[PDB]
Amino acid sequence: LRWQEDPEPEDENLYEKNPDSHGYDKDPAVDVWNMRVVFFFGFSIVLVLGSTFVAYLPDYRMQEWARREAERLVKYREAHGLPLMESNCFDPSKIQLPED
Amino acid sequence: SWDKDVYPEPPRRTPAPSPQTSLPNPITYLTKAFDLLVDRPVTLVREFIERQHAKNKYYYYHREFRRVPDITECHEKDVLCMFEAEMQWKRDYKVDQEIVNIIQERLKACQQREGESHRQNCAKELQQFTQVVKAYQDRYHDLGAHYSARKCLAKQKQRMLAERKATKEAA
Amino acid sequence: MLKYIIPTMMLMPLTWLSKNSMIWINTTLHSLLISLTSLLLLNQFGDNSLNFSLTFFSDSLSTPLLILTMWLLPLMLMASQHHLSKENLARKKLFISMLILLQLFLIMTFTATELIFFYIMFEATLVPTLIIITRWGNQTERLNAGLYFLFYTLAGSLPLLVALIYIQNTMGSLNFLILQYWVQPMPNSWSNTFMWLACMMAFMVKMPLYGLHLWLPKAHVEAPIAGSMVLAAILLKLGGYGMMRITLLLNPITDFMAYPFIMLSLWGMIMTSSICLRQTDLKSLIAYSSVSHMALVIVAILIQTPWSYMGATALMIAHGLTSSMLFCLANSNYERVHSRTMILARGLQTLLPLMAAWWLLASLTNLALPPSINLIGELFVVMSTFSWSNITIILMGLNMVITALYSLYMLITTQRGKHTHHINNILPSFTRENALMSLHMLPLLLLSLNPKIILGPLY
Amino acid sequence: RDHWIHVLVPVGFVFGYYLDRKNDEKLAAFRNKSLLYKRELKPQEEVTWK
Amino acid sequence: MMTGRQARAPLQFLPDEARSLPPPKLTDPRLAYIGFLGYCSGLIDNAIRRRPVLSAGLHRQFLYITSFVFVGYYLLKRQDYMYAVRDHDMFSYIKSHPEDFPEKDKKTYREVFEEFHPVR
Amino acid sequence: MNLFSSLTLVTLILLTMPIAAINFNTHKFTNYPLYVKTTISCAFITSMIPTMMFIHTGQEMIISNWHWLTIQTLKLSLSFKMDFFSMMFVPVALFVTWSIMEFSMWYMHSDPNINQFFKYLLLFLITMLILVTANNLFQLFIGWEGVGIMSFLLIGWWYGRTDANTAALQAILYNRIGDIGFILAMAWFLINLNTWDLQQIFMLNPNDSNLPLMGLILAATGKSAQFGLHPWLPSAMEGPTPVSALLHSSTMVVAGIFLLIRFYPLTENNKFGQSIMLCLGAMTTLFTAMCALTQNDIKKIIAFSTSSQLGLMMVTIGINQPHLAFLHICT
Amino acid sequence: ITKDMLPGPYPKTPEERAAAAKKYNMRVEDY
Amino acid sequence: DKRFLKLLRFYILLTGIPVVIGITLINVFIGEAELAEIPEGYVPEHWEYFKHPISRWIARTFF
Amino acid sequence: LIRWTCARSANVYPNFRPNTKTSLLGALFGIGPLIFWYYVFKTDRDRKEKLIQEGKLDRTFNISY
Ligand SMILES: CCCCCCCCCCCCCCCCCC(=O)OC[C@H](COP(=O)([O-])OCC(O)COP(=O)([O-])OC[C@@H](COC(=O)CCCCCCCCCCCCCCCCC)OC(=O)CCCCCCCCCCCCCCCCC)OC(=O)CCCCCCCCCCCCCCCCC
Ligand SMILES: CCCCCCCCCCCCCCCCCC(=O)OC[C@H](COP(=O)([O-])OC[C@H](O)COP(=O)([O-])OC[C@H](COC(=O)CCCCCCCCCCCCCCCCC)OC(=O)CCCCCCCCCCCCCCCCC)OC(=O)CCCCCCCCCCCCCCCCC
Ligand SMILES: CCCCCCCCCCCCCCCCCC(=O)OC[C@H](COP(=O)([O-])OCC[N+](C)(C)C)OC(=O)CCCCCCCCCCCCCCCCC
Ligand SMILES: CCCCCCCCCCCCCCCCCC(=O)OC[C@H](COP(=O)([O-])OCC[N+](C)(C)C)OC(=O)CCCCCCCCCCCCCCCCC
Ligand SMILES: CCCCCCCCCCCCCCCCCC(=O)OC[C@H](COP(=O)([O-])OCC[N+](C)(C)C)OC(=O)CCCCCCCCCCCCCCCCC
Repeated sequence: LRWQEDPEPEDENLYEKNPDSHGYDKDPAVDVWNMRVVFFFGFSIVLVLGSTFVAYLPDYRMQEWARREAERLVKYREAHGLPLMESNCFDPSKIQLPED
Repeated sequence: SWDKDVYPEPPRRTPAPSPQTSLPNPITYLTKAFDLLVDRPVTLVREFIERQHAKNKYYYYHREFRRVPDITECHEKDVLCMFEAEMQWKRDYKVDQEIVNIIQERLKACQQREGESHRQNCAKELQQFTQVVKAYQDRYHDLGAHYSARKCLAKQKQRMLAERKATKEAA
Repeated sequence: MLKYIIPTMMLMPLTWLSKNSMIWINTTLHSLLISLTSLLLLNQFGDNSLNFSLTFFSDSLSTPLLILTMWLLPLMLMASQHHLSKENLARKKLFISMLILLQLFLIMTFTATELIFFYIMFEATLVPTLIIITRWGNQTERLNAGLYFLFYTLAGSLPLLVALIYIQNTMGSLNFLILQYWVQPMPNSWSNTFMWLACMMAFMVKMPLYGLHLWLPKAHVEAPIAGSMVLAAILLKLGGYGMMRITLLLNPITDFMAYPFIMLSLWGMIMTSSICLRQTDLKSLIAYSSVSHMALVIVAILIQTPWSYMGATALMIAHGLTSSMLFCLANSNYERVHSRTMILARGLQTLLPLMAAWWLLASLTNLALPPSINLIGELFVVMSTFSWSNITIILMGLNMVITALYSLYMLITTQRGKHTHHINNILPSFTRENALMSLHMLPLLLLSLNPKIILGPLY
Repeated sequence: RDHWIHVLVPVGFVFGYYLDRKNDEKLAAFRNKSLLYKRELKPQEEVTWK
Repeated sequence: MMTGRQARAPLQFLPDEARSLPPPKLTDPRLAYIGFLGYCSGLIDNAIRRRPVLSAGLHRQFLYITSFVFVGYYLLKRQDYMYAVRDHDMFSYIKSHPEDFPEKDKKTYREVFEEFHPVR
Repeated sequence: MNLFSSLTLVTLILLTMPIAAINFNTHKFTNYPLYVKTTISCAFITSMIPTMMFIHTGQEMIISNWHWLTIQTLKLSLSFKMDFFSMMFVPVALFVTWSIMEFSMWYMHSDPNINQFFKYLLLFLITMLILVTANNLFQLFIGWEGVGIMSFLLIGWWYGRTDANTAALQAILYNRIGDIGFILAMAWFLINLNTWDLQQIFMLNPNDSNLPLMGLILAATGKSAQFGLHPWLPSAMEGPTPVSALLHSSTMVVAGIFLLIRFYPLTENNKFGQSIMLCLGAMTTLFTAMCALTQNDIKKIIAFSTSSQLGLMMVTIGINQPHLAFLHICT
Repeated sequence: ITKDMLPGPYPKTPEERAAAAKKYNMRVEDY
Repeated sequence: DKRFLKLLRFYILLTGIPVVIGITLINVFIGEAELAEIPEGYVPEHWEYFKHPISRWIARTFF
Repeated sequence: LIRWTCARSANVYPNFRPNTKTSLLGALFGIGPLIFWYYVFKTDRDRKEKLIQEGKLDRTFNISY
């Protein structure tokens, strides 16, 4: 024969001793408080207040500013007859080219 | 509201109602019902909320960045100057992105507004769109995900060498 | 970053001084508080990154990975507390300590300003993951799995170390902020070719690259549930994060060094997705789907356009949530039938209808149903690869056929058809299980309302 | 305190937050010295940020 | 490398010029980490002898912490001394050899030509 | 303006309200199918007012009401196009759906999951009106994949039947083959025209429109079950009869046809695309009407009937008559 | 489940073919 | 399943209904900022560049 | 069922022998498509790069990439 071994323990059903089980623990008071901790700090705190936080981020990565600033510049250069954008990012007077 | 120069609209010409039939159209009755049942309660609620705003008025500001020296007048590997030049370049690139967005909004608003004669009546918005997309493309296209003011300056210097060579060979 | 590092370390006395019935509740509570705290990293700017100190910074690439990392720890604790219920109390605390230690290494992997400190935290993540897989994995093969996971990584990462130290000798610094301004072009040579391979192959193993992927359908399959959650959701993304940082230094040689790897990814996502059509093990199917999804992130990082980096970081966050949820769903069936064979327990919608709705939503996000951030990342990568070469749409579009086909097949096999007659231990879904599914799926769907926070530094 | 273990992670937040602020005073060499944001100090002001 | 530097006065753990340097603070985070290592050694010493880990032998745990802090303070003094010696020798050698360390002409990026590589 | 746009959005929000009711529930409903049917009859009545004031003046608008996401030069907004196509298709779809649901209150009365069935049928209607009212390709793609997924869930309604699951996955497979061409079109329009909005596509009006129109034709071949990608529509008769009546005859399967009607300013300047649509539609309308001559299952005969009618719609797109094709949809 | 009921190498001798036919619950003439 | 969905809706609404009521009261009674030009010599605080009160509060308190 | 799932995964490499058939199939289906798609995408991008640098590819409104 083979060695001295414990047999396979049968798989427990948490609903047998506790039909009101939330599946967190076999102690029902610990089970209910684990459920309340998960649901309050997960849904009531992180999800709700976190989605509210993300919804009211103060102009995340200055997009709104960038529209408003663009609405300045267009309005400056529509009126002064300038082109809306130059092809040159940098002034060609402040660039030395390698001569050839 | 907004500024009517950066977002322009032509003057609205609606025709006067000239009913030929004797049948009353339901649209006028539904417009009167929308004015009574919907528009006046919404207006009264908004006037209440607007009075509550006027009780405590406070202000926000559009942030003004002064111009720092750009990447051309930063010494090579001088991180304190070229950091500020790079931040200025990133802000200007984000603003140029929004300028292209403004001109695209003008183009799309003209296409809806002019309707079935949109092709003739939106040539100016199409021309402004073509100019600003050519400028944006010459300035920022093909830089890559790791773009910087250095990549943009190298692209501009390559384009200026090509333009100088084309001017020299044509004379 | 030290306002996150110190509470993560304080989770260690919190788990070791807790009462024996309170060690899941307390660690779950305070890890959820750390995850709520992680949203202060969303102070991102359009030009500058959020630069805390000489050691730590956080731009819009590292910030969603940090929020996802700090979010995944309570979900891993919830997923793992049931199958470790009969465990010894000290081994249970050691398991939680390995998860806490892995969170600690990850949050300063993603915020490491300097690249060799990135390397040390990046490789430090191996040790808790190896311990979790080989100690709390269920089967024999975990031991062999722990070897493959260990030795595909180090064989890729020890040439990275040398390469990084070479950059330290050449540039004088490995600060990523300094290297943004002092980067020199990397010309075509053999020295720079093996420089490129040493900089890239560790992250190619971590992604995984197709052909280097063989550690993953052993490591993610043989792991326990928290191991598989952190392996699919976070540790694959160390490779994508590290590529997005390291390809700053690899231009312009990348423009032809990427060509083989792109092929290995573009054909590889055709292969591994096809592999998912014939997987008999459900957890292996989810693992091969992770290889197929990360192939797109490899292509998007190698073609290095703005659209491709935005799609790749969106797809990394979306795949993290979706693959972690899919492993948790497969575990919820494994904790009832005690087999990972997918054809075994069938017709489960007749028995478990709300869990079948979770299977449906996770399958729909797996096949990138719009407007999910799965589809946002998928679609933006497809746009950028079409601009790279118009023919790629073939290999892209065919992939989206097969991705649909294995996603619903998984949904049809396990949830639909007739239930298996002889299986009678299908318990009703616990509140913990549905909670775990909702804490994956509800943030994933809420990110479709505001996806700009997961679009990365060049949104 | 009967629930002294629930302050380990919060105080470790606050102290961690404290050290971050304490590090900012060690990285203040360019406070009111950048070309973008240098300005004259307002009355009853000694530093532009802390 | 620096072994001929500390060879005219050998076997000095901290030479007399090391007293020109500011000593490490007692709130040095390196010194706090060494004290933490002493506390971990005290816990492992309780664990391997099957004592209750946090409670047993507080005098022994405190002598572990104290002995590590005591040794580590002087180790940090010598560490800071040797890096100060390294920089002192570096700066004196650069100052005495100007022909090997010329002042490089820094060029602004208006003159610096860099090749552009399009990502397309 | 204020009547038109308000009742336009009230129709769609009103359709979303029973989904919010069924998802926020505790009790067993006092006839949730009657509530969904009353809601859809009311949405028909509410959608008739902008339709009447389009018939009066030709009044069209675009409601770009929520800025969603700006990818550097691609501003994506929740944008609704109230033109002739939406103004006629939304009341016809709501009227047909109101008849389908009063039919379903009888036909599906024995079904213990009748509330889930009315929920799925309303989710189809919401995704279909998202499809037909969309102004940009991303929102149209949301509606497109949404009607595909509700098609899956409603073909495989009796999910213990292996044939229902097989037909549902077959419908998914052929529609993803068409989605290859949809995403090809989106990729071409983004890379070449910098837009997914219909207005900038039509205003730029590209001459080299072979490849995006081939993508749109592939998308319609999948969605409208044209030849090559046709058999999923006769397989889709495995679902319940109101599913076949609503989705697979009258409302969903015209969407591909609707897609090519939506891009008629591009197809009218491309004779090659017109010839492709003409030959494909004639092939489809011959082949499926030929298949219908010998079938014995009555739903298969009506399914080959409607795929032949979709082939006829594709023909009249191919002869550069898109408004007759849309009239044949509504008829 | 145990090791002699798992699949193994290709059967070469006829008694190995017989015992692997017995393992897969089928006749030797059908295996 | 019904107990999970009841508890899910309960714990979402437990803070969500006070958050919606509070956002409504802030939008009605406190109200949104008005864009103004920066006065001469005035240096605005960093939270004074934002329009909504909750955004200004986040910028002042945390960022 | 266990025997089937073990044969499909774990028994394959203990019963693999590298011979002419497995090598010629492993190299045809393993590196064949890689070479194929390499030459397809390389030829396409060389042709497109030549058209762009010669000013021939219409890139008029292409500013998203
Ligand atoms: C309501 C309870 C809901 C349930 C509670 C629990 C909810 C769950 C938990 C949620 C926890 C929070 C989660 C994070 C979100 C945070 C909030 C946020 O981000 O808000 C964003 C956003 C911005 O809020 P904000 O920045 O605070 O305000 C911006 C203003 O500048 C500043 O605002 P303002 O000052 O300009 O406006 C002040 C506003 C206060 O502001 C608010 O209330 C907005 C905040 C509400 C947020 C609620 C979000 C939760 C989700 C709601 C949606 C689901 C509900 C259930 C399902 C419904 C059907 C789908 O005042 C009013 O509301 C009063 C006006 C009432 C007008 C109607 C009645 C007029 C006639 C009355 C006649 C009788 C009296 C006559 C005499 C009167 C004498 C005095 O707020 C909203 O989006 C509000 C929701 C409504 C949007 C429009 C809805 C219609 C759109 C239709 C077309 C588009 C869709 C088409 C779909 C087509 C089919 C596919
Ligand atoms: C910031 C404030 C935000 C407020 C608004 C919320 C925004 C979305 C958040 C996520 C919502 C998901 C929650 C429900 C699904 C999961 C649970 C479930 O199945 O429960 C069934 C249960 C009712 O079923 P039952 O009869 O009792 O039992 C179920 C049966 O066992 C059998 O079940 P079944 O199979 O018969 O029924 C499942 C059915 C199955 O139906 C399907 O699977 C078909 C769906 C796909 C086709 C149709 C949609 C296509 C796309 C169009 C919609 C998006 C764009 C629309 C805009 C216009 C176009 C651009 O799913 C639904 O009917 C769910 C409706 C919503 C579906 C959303 C899309 C999921 C598809 C996959 C991803 C697609 C892209 C992402 C879209 C994200 C949009 C934001 O629902 C509940 O009890 C609901 C509990 C409370 C849910 C709270 C949701 C918000 C949580 C966030 C908390 C923090 C912020 C506070 C906001 C609170 C607002 C109140
Ligand atoms: C994030 C990276 C890591 C990933 C994992 C993170 C997990 C940790 C969780 C932390 C907390 C949650 C973080 C993510 C939060 C995302 C949510 C969020 O902030 O949203 C902000 C979004 C932002 O929208 P916005 O940008 O328009 O907001 C305007 C900005 N303010 C408010 C300042 C003016 O908020 C909203 O959208 C609020 C509007 C109401 C909500 C939507 C209502 C309609 C929804 C659909 C209804 C039905 C339509 C038809 C369908 C029919 C049925 C199918
Ligand atoms: C996961 C499995 C695969 C892992 C692959 C990992 C990367 C593969 C390539 C690694 C090459 C070795 C490290 C290169 C570091 C580059 C640093 C550098 O400056 O290079 C330029 C330097 C150049 O020398 P230099 O920089 O001192 O010279 C000055 C500069 N010039 C050239 C102008 C004079 O390259 C080298 O010195 C040699 C580079 C090649 C090294 C060849 C030996 C190793 C071969 C590959 C082994 C890979 C792992 C094998 C194990 C597999 C698993 C068991
Ligand atoms: C029953 C509940 C309803 C509300 C009850 C309580 C209020 C009572 C009635 C008064 C109305 C409330 C005040 C007005 C509403 C707020 C107005 C406002 O300015 O809000 C700020 C904004 C308006 O947009 P915005 O342009 O000002 O700001 C967007 C933010 N940025 C600029 C950063 C992008 O947000 C909203 O209104 C949010 C609600 C949107 C409604 C539609 C949601 C659809 C969700 C789909 C998700 C996926 C989309 C993918 C596809 C997109 C297209 C391609």
